[PDB]
Amino acid sequence: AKFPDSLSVDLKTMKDGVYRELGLDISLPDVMKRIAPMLYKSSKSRVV
Amino acid sequence: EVLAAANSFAENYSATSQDMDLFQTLTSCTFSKEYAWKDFLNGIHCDV
Repeated sequence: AKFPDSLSVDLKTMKDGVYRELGLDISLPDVMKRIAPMLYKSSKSRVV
Repeated sequence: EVLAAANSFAENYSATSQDMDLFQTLTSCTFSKEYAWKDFLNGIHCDV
């Protein structure tokens, strides 16, 4: 991590924000394990 | 005034998982054996 101390706060924000937009909670392992993390910013950095 | 208050409350309402569960509780089946009249009437056909 880069800012280790804020990790717990970031986790709680992830828990509540996705809950706000969509009813599913990420505390359930099935969703957070793979289904939800698809919405992440990749680092491939395509050059066109 | 009731209509205006309803509009004001609904325009700034955020969905909640527990609220979704309670709305489904309203929508779900009943403790008494009920005949599904909605799909019966939707799927019925009458011929002269």
